[PDB]
Amino acid sequence: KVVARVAEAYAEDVGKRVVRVDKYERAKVGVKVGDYVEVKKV
Amino acid sequence: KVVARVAEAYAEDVGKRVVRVDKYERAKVGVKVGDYVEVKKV
Repeated sequence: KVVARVAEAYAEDVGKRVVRVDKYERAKVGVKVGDYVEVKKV
Repeated sequence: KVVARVAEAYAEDVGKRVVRVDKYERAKVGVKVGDYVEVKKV
């Protein structure tokens, strides 16, 4: 399970169904920028 | 399942195991800022 702490979205991203994920979490999940991910509660 | 598009992390967040999620995705997931989430491939 790749788990990260939730931080508030930057204002310009609000309402766009976007999640900001860094290169480390992306590599573990197996995604690139522009891919989609599921977000779920721990 | 709550799904969002991956965007690049802001530089100040890189390496901190943080994901930026807006109030809409947070409400659907059932989390607040400070909570943890799993991120997984769709």
